[PDB]
Amino acid sequence: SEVQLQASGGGFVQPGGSLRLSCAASGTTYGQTNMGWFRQAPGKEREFVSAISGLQGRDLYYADSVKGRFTISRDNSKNTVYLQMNSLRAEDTATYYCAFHDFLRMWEYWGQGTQVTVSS
Amino acid sequence: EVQLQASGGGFVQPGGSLRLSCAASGSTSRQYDMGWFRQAPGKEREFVSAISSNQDQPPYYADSVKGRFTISRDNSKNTVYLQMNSLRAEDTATYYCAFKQHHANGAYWGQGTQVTVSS
Ligand SMILES: C=C(C)[C@@H]1CCC(C)=C[C@H]1c1c(O)cc(CCCCC)cc1O
Repeated sequence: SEVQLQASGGGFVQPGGSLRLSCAASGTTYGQTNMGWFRQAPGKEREFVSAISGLQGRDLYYADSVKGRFTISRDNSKNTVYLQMNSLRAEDTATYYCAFHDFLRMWEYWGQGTQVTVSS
Repeated sequence: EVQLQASGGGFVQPGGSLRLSCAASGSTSRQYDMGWFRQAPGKEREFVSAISSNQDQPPYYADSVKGRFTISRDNSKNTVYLQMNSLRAEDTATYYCAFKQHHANGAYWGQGTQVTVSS
């Protein structure tokens, strides 16, 4: 019928801090594993942070602004994907949303947004 | 309601080039993604490329087309272009344009365009 995304993570850190987000897809996913995160910074257009597809992590995508600092990964034991956010910067402050890209339904499911605040 | 109109596509010899275009009209906000999917016989819709109205955002290419396809936007016209170079027989498929505002969960699905590369 519908997909459900259970997200975890978020917090308040200082510049250079580190946080991990997680997202677990369930429901009638039909085995699709097209996952990612987008963020919504105050006053900006949404920015798709990272995407991954397949059990083997093809079509790996990172926004330029997070390359080298963010890593998306899967642990297939859980159908859980993770976003490791290292060396966080002030401009990373945003609401972060896990996304599930449904290419049967042509539908982007969103997790519950989670605030990440990076400030001195 | 959003409506999509595609153009381009057809038959090419291997190593040849094609240009697809897709123009979104209507309720399209200014904040949206557009891109291309392709579907070969007996296969699912496969992601090809996408581009955002956010120009801090670099375009996204599937591994299977990186280096050969180039997506670009005419914000003027709410129209995106896919420059498909060095086409191989494996690129043969119905290619579909797709559109999704940034605020929406449901994408709009465009009308398919045959791309056949052969011999
Ligand atoms: C309209 C496109 C391309 C599709 C349509 C179908 C679905 C389920 C989602 C859309 C989509 C994005 O909306 C955004 C991305 C990632 C970022 C792209 C550009 C940086 C992938 C992505 O499949």
